[PDB]
Order: sequence, then C-alpha cells, then structure tokens
Amino acid sequence: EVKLVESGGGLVKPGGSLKLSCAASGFSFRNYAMSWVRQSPEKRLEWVAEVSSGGGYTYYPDTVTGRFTISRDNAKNILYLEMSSLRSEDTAMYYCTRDPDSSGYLAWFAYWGQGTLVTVSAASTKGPSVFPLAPSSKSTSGGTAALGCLVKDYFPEPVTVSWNSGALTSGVHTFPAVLQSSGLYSLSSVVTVPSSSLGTQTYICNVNHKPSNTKVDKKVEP
Amino acid sequence: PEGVSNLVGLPNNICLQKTSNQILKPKLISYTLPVTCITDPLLAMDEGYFAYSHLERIGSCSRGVSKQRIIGVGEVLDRGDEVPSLFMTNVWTPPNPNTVYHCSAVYNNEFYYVLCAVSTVGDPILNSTYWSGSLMMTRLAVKPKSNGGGYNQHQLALRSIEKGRYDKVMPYGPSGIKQGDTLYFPAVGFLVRTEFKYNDSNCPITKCQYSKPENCRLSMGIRPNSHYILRSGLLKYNLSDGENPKVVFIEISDQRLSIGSPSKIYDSLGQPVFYQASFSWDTMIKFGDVLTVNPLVVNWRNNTVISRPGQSQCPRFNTCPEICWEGVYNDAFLIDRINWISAGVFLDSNQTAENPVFTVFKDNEILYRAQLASEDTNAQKTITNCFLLKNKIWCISLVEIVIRPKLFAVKIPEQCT
Amino acid sequence: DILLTQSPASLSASVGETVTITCRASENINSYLAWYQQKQGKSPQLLVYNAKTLAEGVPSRFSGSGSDTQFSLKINTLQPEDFGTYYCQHHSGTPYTFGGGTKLEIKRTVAAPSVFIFPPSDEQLKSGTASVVCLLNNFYPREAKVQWKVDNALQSGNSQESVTEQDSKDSTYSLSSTLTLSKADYEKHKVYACEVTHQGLSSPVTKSF
Ligand SMILES: *[C@@H]1O[C@H](CO)[C@@H](O)[C@H](O)[C@H]1NC(C)=O
Ligand SMILES: *[C@@H]1O[C@H](CO)[C@@H](O)[C@H](O)[C@H]1NC(C)=O
Ligand SMILES: *[C@@H]1O[C@H](CO)[C@@H](O)[C@H](O)[C@H]1NC(C)=O
Ligand SMILES: *[C@@H]1O[C@H](CO)[C@@H](O)[C@H](O)[C@H]1NC(C)=O
Ligand SMILES: *[C@@H]1O[C@H](CO)[C@@H](O)[C@H](O)[C@H]1NC(C)=O
Repeated sequence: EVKLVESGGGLVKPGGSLKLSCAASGFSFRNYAMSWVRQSPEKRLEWVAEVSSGGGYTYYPDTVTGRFTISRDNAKNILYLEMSSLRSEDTAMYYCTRDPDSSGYLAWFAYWGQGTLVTVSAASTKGPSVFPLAPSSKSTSGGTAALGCLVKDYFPEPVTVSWNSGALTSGVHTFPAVLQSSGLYSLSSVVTVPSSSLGTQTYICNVNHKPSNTKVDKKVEP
Repeated sequence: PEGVSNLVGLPNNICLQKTSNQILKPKLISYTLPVTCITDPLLAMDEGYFAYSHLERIGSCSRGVSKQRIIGVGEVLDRGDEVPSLFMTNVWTPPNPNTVYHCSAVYNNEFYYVLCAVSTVGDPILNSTYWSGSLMMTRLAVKPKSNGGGYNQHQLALRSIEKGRYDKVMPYGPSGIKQGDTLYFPAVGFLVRTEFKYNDSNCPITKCQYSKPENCRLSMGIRPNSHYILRSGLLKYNLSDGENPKVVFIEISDQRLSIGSPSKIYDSLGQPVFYQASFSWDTMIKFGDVLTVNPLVVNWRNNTVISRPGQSQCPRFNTCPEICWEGVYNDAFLIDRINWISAGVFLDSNQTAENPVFTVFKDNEILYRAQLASEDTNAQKTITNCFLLKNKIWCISLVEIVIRPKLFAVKIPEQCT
Repeated sequence: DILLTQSPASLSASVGETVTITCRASENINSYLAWYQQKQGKSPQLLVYNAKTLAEGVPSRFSGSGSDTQFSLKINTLQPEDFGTYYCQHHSGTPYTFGGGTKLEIKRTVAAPSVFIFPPSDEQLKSGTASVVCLLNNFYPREAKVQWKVDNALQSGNSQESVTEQDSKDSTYSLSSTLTLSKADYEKHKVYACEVTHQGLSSPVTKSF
C-alpha cells in the first residue's frame, strides 16, 4: 500500500531556508523517480522538482532553480527538498509524489502525500484562543441545537479541530479559516446535535495548533 | 415544472389557522386503479411517479388463500380538471404471491426499486427465529419501452447484506428516499433479545402508577419473552457500489425508542422526514425531520394531538409504558416546515379503528379536518403523500376501508373559507 | 513553456447528468495529458493519464480523450462525490504544467438553511473583543446573503464569511459569518441580529439576541 508522508514544513522569514522530507513505503522506492509539487494559496498547482531513481538526475523549473535542491536516500526510503532564499511567493503546500518509472521526465503523479505547508512570512507565530460557542435556547429551530468552538487569532495555518477526540464526527462543520484584517487567521468548528442531548451529553472540542505547541480542549456547555 | 412535481421550493400559501370551516374537499380518485379481498397496501410517490402494491387474497383477509401479489408503478397526471390521479404504467406480479412480504419502494431516475422479504415460513415478523434472511429487489421502469427487456422489469441480485449486530434485516414501510444514487428504504433490525442494551431507568413511568420500569425493554419485541427485539431503521442501497451492491442496515437512534414498526422516510422541502408507526405503548405520533440519515437520528415531534387507535391495553392516547404490540400505521406528510404543519388520515375513535379523517395539524393543534366517510366506517391503514401541482400542495392518501384500499386526493386550501 | 487552458472555469450539473471538461495545450503534447480531481485540503487524485488511461480504482464513469492540443474528460452518471476542482496536467516533458482548474458543483433541489446565532463568550470578553457567530446549516444553493444589522444599523466591513465545501452525500453547503467588534462598541448597542436571504426562504429569516 503506497504511502508518502511529508514533514518539515513551516513558518520561515523571507530569505530563510528549509528542508522538507517525505517518507515512502509500500513500493520499492529506489527504482522510482520522484517529484515535488506545490499548491499556491490561490490553489494553482506548480511542479517544483524531479529526481531520477539513482538520484543522479535532478530537474527544476526556472522559478526555483538554484534555490531548491531535490535529494534522495534510497537506504532509509526518504526524499528531500532543500529550499533556500525563500520568497513570499513560495508560500505553498508541498506534496511529494511518485513518478511512474525509474527515470521520469514524462511523468504523472499517481501517488501524493498529504502535503506539508510552508509559509514564507515576516510575521511571528501566535497561538490561538479557543472560545466556547454557546448553544442558546433561541437556537432550537426544529429541536436541533448547534454548538461549536471559535479558534481565533493565530498564525500560521494550520490548526486541527476534533470533537470528543474523534468519537464525534457526524454533524461537525469545521470551517475554512478566515484572514482577519489584523493579519491572523480565525476559523469556527460547529456541530449540530439533538437539542435533547444537550443536558445529557458533554461536548469537548479538541483544538491543536502544532506550530505554537498549543492544544486546548474547551468544553462547550449549554 | 410541468404537471406534478415534488414538494420543494416556495409553494403557494396555505390556510395557516385553526378553523371548523369545511375548507378541505377530498376527491375519490380510486377509480383509475385495480379494485375478493385486498390487503397489504403500498403507496409510494415521488417526482411525479408513484408505486403501488397489494396482495389480493381469497375470502378471509387474515389467513385466506394468497391469490396474487401486484407490484406496480405509474405516473401521477393531472386527470383533466386540475386534480391529480394515479395512472399505472408497469405491473409486475411475483410468481409466488405468498413468499413476498414487507415490500418497500424508492424512486430514482425513472426506475422504482422495490425491496421485499422472501420467506417460505410466513410473515418474518411472526416466524423470525425461522426466517432465512433473504431479500428480493425489483427495479421497474416507470415509463416502459417497447422491447424494453431488462429496462422494463429487472430482478436485481441481493448478494450481500451488511447487518451489524442484527440477526436479520428487512424492509418495513411503504416508501423511502434517494440521495444521489443511494436508496434508503425504511427497515427493521431483528436483534437477539439478550444482546439488547437498555437502561430501564429511562423507561418513563413517572405519572404511570400501574407501570413498571421494564415495560419498554419488554415491549421492544412482539412478546415480553420474544427471542428478538425489533429496532426500526434504514436499509441502504448504493447503486454505484459495483455489480451487485450490498444493502447496509442503519439503526435508528435510541431517542424516544419504541418497537420496530412499519416506518417511512420521505423528503419534504429539501430535507428528509421520518415516520414510525406507534405499535407499542407510545401511542402519540412519532415523526420529525431527520437530523442525520446515518447514524439515523430523528428530531421527533413533541406532538400532543395525533395518535392511533389501539386495543384495550394501549388504547388511543396511551402514554404509559405497557406490554403491548398493537396499533395501525397512519402516516403523516409534512407540508410546511416553517410552521410544522402536516397532513394524514387518522382514525377518530378510542379503541375501535373507525372514522377516517383527513387532518392538517400542528404539534399541539389540529388546524382543519375533513371526514372521508361516516363515523361507523372501519378504516385500518393510511398512507399520505403530498406534492405540487401548478405549485399547489396536494395530498394523495390511500385509506384502507371486506377491506379494500381507496385513494383520496385532497388539495391543501389557501384561504380559510 | 506549455500553457494549459481549461474550459469552463466552473460548472454545475445534476446527479446523473453527464459532464465534460476540456483542456487545451499551448503546443503539441501527444497524448501526454493527465487529469486530477481535488477536493478540500487533500492531495489531488489522479483520474486519467496518457489522455485516455484510467488510474487504479477510478470509476469507469470517468473517461478522457484527446491528442495533440485538445483533450477532454467525461463524467457520465455524475455522482455527489464528483464535486471538487479538476486539473489537467501535461506530462510531455519538464517543466510539467497544470491547468487553471475547473470547479464542479453538484446541482440539487433547493434547500433552506437552518440559522443559529452564537453570542460572544465571557472568556472572550475578558480579553477585550467580542465575536458573534452565525451558522447557516446545510443549504442549497450556495448563494446566500447573510447580513448583520446591529440595532437596525446595517453593518459592513466588520464581518467575514467562510463556506463549508459541498457535502459528499447530499450536496449541501454551510456558512459561518463572524461579526467582530471590540468590547466597547459591543457595550454600545441593543439589537444583535443575523439576517439570511436564500432561494428557499420566501422571506428573509432572522436569528438574533
Ligand atoms: C421535544 O421536547 C424535548 C424536551 O421534552 C426537547 O429537548 C426537544 O428539542 C423537543 N423537540 C422538538 C422538535 O421540539
Ligand atoms: C415457522 O417455520 C417452521 C419451519 O417451517 C415451522 O415449524 C413453524 O411452525 C413455523 N411457525 C409459524 C408458521 O408460525
Ligand atoms: C441509567 O440511567 C439512570 C438515569 O440517570 C442512571 O441513574 C443509571 O445508573 C443508568 N444506568 C447505567 C448507565 O448503567
Ligand atoms: C457509493 O459508492 C461509491 C463508490 O463505491 C462511494 O464513493 C460513495 O460515497 C457511495 N455513496 C454512499 C455510501 O452513500
Ligand atoms: C377516550 O377519548 C377521550 C377524549 O375525550 C380521551 O381523553 C380518553 O383518554 C380516551 N380513553 C381511553 C381509555 O383511551
């Protein structure tokens, strides 16, 4: 079962450097070429790096040439992407991909990792406050009551919201983050429940902001 | 849209106030369908098409000789005077009429699918410990073609059944819904009584001086020592799940839990609605919007005016937990969600099943009613579906009345006079 | 470089309907064109490669054709999980380039939204700012107009909107709007109203506090 796992993405100041890594399992890594592909905030997809299976042959677009460097360890089954002189316009999600054959060049990507997010930004990480969204009794249109969490004033993306540690999924709507005029992100995660469960089932929202080493669990109560 | 359309969007206003006025004028539309005795009616309606089923039996409507199963589909046309009627288009009759049970119908994209139980051991509800789990699923073209072959009528392969902790699952209700290419039929799960997890402290007996905390758990089956309990729910058919998709059971939540009874999921105003017959001590109507289809969670109404006749142990308006399996299916169809107004045919008598009245109601207020007959006339089952014609809310009720079914078309009136 | 131009920009079709997207290479790319579907915050999923070859476990309701400069993808028997953005990539050699994308929404019957209004939490008020939250729940079409008036005063530029992505099983959206004001401006007013205009609401609905 093919698996690629990005890691090492983060917040970097315009001009700094980073080394992303991708662990690979589920296929003979050493006989395949690999590629790095990124996705801009505006969601345009953009190819970044290709390396032969041997690791001798590396290919790059003009836009990252001489700043990025694709590398590979066929012993530990790991692919790397050394990025330097980072510009604000390389803020992107970074996927490591498998090529279909050993030398590449005419390659589509059947396998992508989950991505790792690089933010090239002057700004400083700031962890969020997570506030209870109170169910009121004005809520109870049709007998369903809505409760949630406001994850507010943090930087950079991402944060993760769970409910009841993953036990609670149906009804949940974790919204995309919004970039406030203050320049921090804010998102809201709601779940709709039987108004009859309000008194008898406690709902605990699990926020995790990996950059700032935050996790909170604000219990939403009626 | 043209002709008959589902109840969606912003329909023409309806009379929103309680009135003893005679503003409902039902119309007997039975004449456009097949007439011995006739039990086990099915009436499903959707997107201008309908599905109908019954079993014509010889003499006795309880144990007579099973003459014929009729499983038929058709279109709901404006019959010529702005009144809707059912016009059959395609009829299928099983080879063995007495091995087909508890048929349930769902429309999707110019096919009715109908899910029935196959049993050589009787009504599975009554001989469950001996019923093979088997299910039959028929797809009917609503508008067949000349040499249509498999398109006109096709018997789909019910290979696998995913049923969780349930011994056997079965359809149990007239009509279901579609979401994309997934059919949800209304179903029942047979559960071995000894695995049934129940908190007797949640049986509600406070003002019930002759009850006991454990009647609920006990009357979750057809006898208090019954081998199975019946939990109502959904049977899920995913039409894009390969060659022969499986059926998957979805149980209904534990909220306001009552014996598995014949139930119904239907769309109204863009969102699904659920109805469960009150076949037990909880005799106040059980219906409300689906909060989520899966797991099945139903925002039950706190309805205080509509019920069903029952026998002497759990009569009409009984609320106290009792050991009883008695009642009739008298469904209702939500016609207005902002005000939660609904229509159905209920029987106005306490312990006798008689006097069918088409009724438009709120949670705790009947708005306006209209007898379909005399107070003497015995009715049993009622199935009501509502829809748009030239943007006007109409309802078609099948009302059982020996016993044969008779169809009424009742337009929901706009003025209150 | 190679330029891929996808048409149309976006697209809305009912379940069951057949859909088709076209992609046009700036220059001959043989049959070295690939197709991906991407939903929210996930790596794009390969549908077609070599213009016409389906990827492993891709439903056969997906076909692709083309050669030279023009290609297209077909989805017949559209499915509620077929929503997302569909990109074409060429693999005629490096640099690989993608197309701008085609956004596919699933078309369904109208559906009016439930509305719930959330009052700023005490915890948050101790900090010196108040955000009130409105949730439009499971509605279709996407297009809604949410408005905050504060004391029948139409608010503007103090509000932000975030929309769920189309639901996988029933093609409904959800909306949250956040009205954000300081603990001072929050003391100052009485009416805190959320007003929702939608296709399935004859009259705008308002929840408030
Ligand atoms: C019904 O009543 C219960 C409390 O008795 C309440 O929690 C529930 O929300 C009500 N449901 C509706 C649809 O009004
Ligand atoms: C159930 O089926 C078994 C097997 O045919 C039979 O012994 C039993 O009498 C049946 N019970 C009924 C028909 O009530
Ligand atoms: C069942 O519910 C009652 C009501 O609170 C509780 O006291 C009892 O202990 C419960 N039993 C369980 C959870 O086993
Ligand atoms: C139906 O099946 C397809 C593939 O088997 C799946 O993608 C889709 O989510 C399913 N729909 C359901 C389970 O409602
Ligand atoms: C008979 O009907 C009346 C309505 O006047 C109702 O209040 C009463 O509870 C019913 N009696 C029984 C035994 O159900």
